[PDB]
Amino acid sequence: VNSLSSPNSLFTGHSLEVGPSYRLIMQGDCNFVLYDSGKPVWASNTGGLGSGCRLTLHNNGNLVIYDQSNRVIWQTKTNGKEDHYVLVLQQDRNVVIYGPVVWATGSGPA
Amino acid sequence: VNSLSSPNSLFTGHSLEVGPSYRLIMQGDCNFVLYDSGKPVWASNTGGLGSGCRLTLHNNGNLVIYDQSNRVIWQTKTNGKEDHYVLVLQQDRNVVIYGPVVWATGSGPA
Ligand SMILES: OC[C@H]1O[C@H](O[C@@H]2[C@H](O)[C@@H](O)O[C@H](CO)[C@H]2O)[C@@H](O)[C@@H](O)[C@@H]1O
Ligand SMILES: OC[C@H]1O[C@H](O[C@@H]2[C@H](O)[C@@H](O)O[C@H](CO)[C@H]2O)[C@@H](O)[C@@H](O)[C@@H]1O
Repeated sequence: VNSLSSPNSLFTGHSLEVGPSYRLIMQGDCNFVLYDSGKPVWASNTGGLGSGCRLTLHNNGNLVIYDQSNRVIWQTKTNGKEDHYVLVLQQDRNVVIYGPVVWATGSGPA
Repeated sequence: VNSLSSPNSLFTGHSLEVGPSYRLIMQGDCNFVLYDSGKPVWASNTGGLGSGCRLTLHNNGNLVIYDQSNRVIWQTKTNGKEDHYVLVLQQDRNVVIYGPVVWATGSGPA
């Protein structure tokens, strides 16, 4: 999967991936990093600032990293209209937050 | 991959997938269908209306299916602000168009 929809989280050790070289991972050392064939090309630069951290995209568009103590250690500060948003690791290697909802099939949640 | 970012297209026979059971495919018979473990649960209902068809998400948020003759055979008619949008097959099985851009790492296009 290469997307994370609000208000869900990407937990410790989990990643968004776009084969065969792109991996955006919420690391166990709290750093949120994008690797291109093993080389880090973007990151929140929060390594060592915690453990058991998670990445959460909120229903207002704000992206945040919480540590084990459930505290904020990094955020995009993009507080907009209450709706639904999505974070996407794209095939062009860009990582983007899109929203609000424009249209939906309604085939889910199911 | 389970997303399509504007202004790109999903060409004939190609799909967005969220393992292990969700498959959203632009079929060779021009129908755009979402299958859950082989069972169709949503579709544009455009089968038989063309061949060599493609699904395109525009930079204004409109989602369209063009036939081989490059004509419109189905669309969401969601014409909004000029920016960038994304179509996503979610793990909760919903298919959603999100936009405009809220934030981006700028790690792409690369
Ligand atoms: O509409 C797109 C939206 O659908 C699902 O969210 C639900 C809808 O917003 C609506 O049915 O209200 C529900 C809460 O009562 C809400 O969960 C999800 O698939 C969501 O991700 C999607 O953006
Ligand atoms: O900003 C998010 C956006 O980035 C990339 O699109 C580019 C930007 O809009 C900006 O750099 O202008 C470019 C055209 O001059 C445009 O391509 C893509 O990654 C896009 O999908 C993403 O939404």
